[PDB]
This record gives sequence, C-alpha cells and structure tokens, in this order.
Amino acid sequence: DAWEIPRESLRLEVKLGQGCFGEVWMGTWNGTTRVAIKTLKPGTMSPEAFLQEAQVMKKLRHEKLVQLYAVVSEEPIYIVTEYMSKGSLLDFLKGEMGKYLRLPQLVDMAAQIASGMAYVERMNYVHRDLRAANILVGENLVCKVADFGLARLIKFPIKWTAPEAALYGRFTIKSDVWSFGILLTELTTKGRVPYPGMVNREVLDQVERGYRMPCPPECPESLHDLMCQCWRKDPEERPTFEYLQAFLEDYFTSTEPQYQPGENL
Amino acid sequence: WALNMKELKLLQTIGKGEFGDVMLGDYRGNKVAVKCIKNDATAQAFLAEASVMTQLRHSNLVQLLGVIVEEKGGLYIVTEYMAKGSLVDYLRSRGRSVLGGDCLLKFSLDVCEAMEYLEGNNFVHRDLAARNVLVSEDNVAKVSDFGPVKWTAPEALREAAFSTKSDVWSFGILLWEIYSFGRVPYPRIPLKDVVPRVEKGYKMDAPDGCPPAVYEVMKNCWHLDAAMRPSFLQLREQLEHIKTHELHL
Repeated sequence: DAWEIPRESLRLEVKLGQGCFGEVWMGTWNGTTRVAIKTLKPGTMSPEAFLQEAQVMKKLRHEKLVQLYAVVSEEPIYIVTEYMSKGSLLDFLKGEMGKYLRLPQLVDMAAQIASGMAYVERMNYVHRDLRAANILVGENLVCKVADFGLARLIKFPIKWTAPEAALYGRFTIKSDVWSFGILLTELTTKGRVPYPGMVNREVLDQVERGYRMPCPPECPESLHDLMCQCWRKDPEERPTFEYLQAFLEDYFTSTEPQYQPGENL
Repeated sequence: WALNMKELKLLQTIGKGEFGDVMLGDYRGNKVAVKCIKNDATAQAFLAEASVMTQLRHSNLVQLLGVIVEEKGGLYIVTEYMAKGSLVDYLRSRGRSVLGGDCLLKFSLDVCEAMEYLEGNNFVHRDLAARNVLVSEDNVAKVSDFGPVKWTAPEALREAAFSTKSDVWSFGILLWEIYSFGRVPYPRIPLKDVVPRVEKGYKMDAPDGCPPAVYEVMKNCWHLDAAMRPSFLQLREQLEHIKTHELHL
C-alpha cells in the first residue's frame, strides 16, 4: 500500500470513544506525533469494509478536512488520523465551553466548516451525513470534516436530510447545503435537536408542506435568512459552499457591521 | 409607447425593491417585466427615467417595452423579461460548476458593450453593480435601472460628478464581483477603511481561479488617474483579444 506502517510506530495512550466497530485512541506516532487511532474490533466488520472508510481520504487533502496519516492492515486493524483534541462539535456545543460561545466565534466556526465543504464541492464529492455530531473540533475552536460518509457525485438522520435526498436518494452537494442549513441551527442553539417537539415521521411531511424552522432566539435575522436560502425546496437555487464560506467569512464586514453582544449571543 | 392595460395579464411579484415593485406578465404572448409603483404618486421621477430608456437603447440593455398609464393612477413601466434574473444571485447558486470561462466572459462582454454604447451617447449610470444586472433565458446579460460606497470611484465620492471614467471604475468592481461568483467586494476591510485604503493605492486580490488576462482588465479600470483608465471601447478590445485568443479557457 505505502500508506502502511508497523505497529511499533504507534503507542496507544488514552482511549477517546467507542462504537460497534471498535475504539478510538489518542496515541503517539514515531514517539513524536499525537494521532487518533481508529480500531477494528475483530469479527464486527470486515477489514475491507473498515479500511474502505479511509480510502477516500487518500485522495482528498485540505486544511479543514481531518487528514489521514496511515493505516495498519493486519490482524488488529488501525486507521491513523489527525488528533482533534476537543472531540465532536455537538458534544462540545452542549458542554461547559459550549455555553460561553458568542456569535462571532459561532459564525467563524461555520465559516471553517463551510471552507472545508467548499473544497469537497470543488472536488465533486458528497458528504451525505452533515451535522455537528460528524464535525471535529481541535484546540482554538478549529473545526473540521471527517471519516463518515463521502462518495463522489460521479443511513440518513431525517431532520438533517434534504427532502429530495430523503425521498429519492437524490444525495447531491445541494443536499449537503441543506444539511449545512440545519447544522447552522445546532450552532446557534447550543446544540439543540432541530425541529424540537416534532417527531421524525412528522418532520418530512411538514417540510413537504413548506414548513421551515423559525429564527432561533438571539440569532440575527440575516443569519436565519441565510438558513432559509439553504432550505430552498429547489436544489438548484440553494447557495453554493463557495458563497457560504464567503458570506460567513465576511459576516461582520458586510451583513451586520453593528453587532451587539447579546445575553446568550 | 402606449399599451392597453386590458390585454395584459399580471402574473407574480418576482421583485420587492424598497425602491419599487417588479412583476411578470404576458401581453398578447410575450412574458413581460412590469415595474409597479405606488409610493404615493412619487412614481414620477421614474417617468424621467422611462424617458431616456427611449432615446437610448442597446441590445445589451433591458429593452423598455412600453408604458401603461391608466386613470386610477396605476403608474406602471413595462420592461423586457430577463428570465433568470439577478446576476448576483445566479452566480451564487450556480457557481463554477456551471459558469465556466465561456459563461463569465460572455456576461462580461454583454456589459462592456452596453457600456461602450452609453459611452458614445454621452451617458453615465453612476450605479454599476451586479445586483443591478439581469440574465435572459438564453444566457445574455442586461442592465436595468439607471442611477453605494464600495462600487463608486474615489473622485466621484468626493464630489457629485460621475464621468465615464467613474463608470469604468465601477466596471472593475463588477468584474471582480463576477469572477468571485458574487462576493461582496473588499473581503477583509472594514466599511470606513475602504475609501482611505483605496485612495492609498490598494486594489483587491485576483478573484480565485481568475485568468491573469482578466485580472489586468480589472487593475486597469482601477487606475488612480481617471484619465489613465481605459474606455468601454479599449475594454471590449481587450476582452475580445482575451476571448478570441482564448485567454479565459
């Protein structure tokens, strides 16, 4: 392969999380580098189905994509990745530090995710499962995209899934923009479940009848405005990630040059 | 210039300008854009506008189709329908994956001609931005309403006079707008650092994946000396040069 390494390169130090597939560890690679190590619990899934999850990431490379370092294809199988010390975005939003986050940071976080998604866009891929849960956070609020979902446009959580993909499997990049729309809501509500007081089955129907989530508390109206743009029933006229990155990156130099630090935002 | 209101079937409000209300129609068979104005009866200064839209016409300009003036004060302009609409919104929803060199160069020319035109008739728009451009079903770019710090030239902001060199500056901005796919200009500079920093001799960086040939056209239009910026004639020359010598692909 050449993305391959020997087990000795690696030292597994602190366990980070679990799952059906196995485990994730923080470790050192060549005694010099912090890495995250994804592990196959033997018999759960197949080495192929596992190591397939890292295929895509051999081709892609981007500052705002969680990068791939190396694999270990042997009997305890390993994928080796960059270390995002703060874990998942969603968990983070809900935590001690999640509650102290003010709008500019929240916006800039979105900008960073948008920056990565924009790259995915240039490259003709599709992420398919976009939500704070599948976003990783590093030190200093750095946010990246990860090792879940992406085929090239060559199991969905309903609430995040654009109607045409949920109904026809029309998973496109515009479908991802729609999800980015819902993602925005998580960002600005400290991680609440979108469409509160609505069950999954109900949600798709409501959305079909034109329903869209209201502007959240203390979220600017220009922001919620951007969201609805992402939620345009018509794929073709949803914004592009290039514009999203741009919009957010310039939010304060254009859309709201007079931001007043609210109580929660 | 007259049209009989009765045979015109208004369809829907495609536009909600804080300056006017725009709508679609169909008179005898052709879809039409009808600018509806109440605003008291201050639908007046727009009649002086609707005037020069008669003694000034290009195919690159939104053709003034006619005028309906009823008794009950329904003052309404009728313009040729630009199917796709705002160039800025279009650039943003369709992006690079749809609009390649060819498409952007086309848009760019469909303007430098509608400008090369107004330049000979002794005219000046004063409000040249891509929010103000519109697009036809078959990919043609046409201007709309005759006249915003960011687009204006420096000299023009200090006075009240907008020359043909003022517009050549606003063209520069509008090009960057295009090859940015509709970014707001001056991406990392605060609202009142804009004019100072610019007068201090600053120009925006080349839009991403921008053909060098094009970025010079831009820098060209942004000369500190209005007399040293090109004309809507020299521009079309440079655009065709680029075009013909395939310097965009």
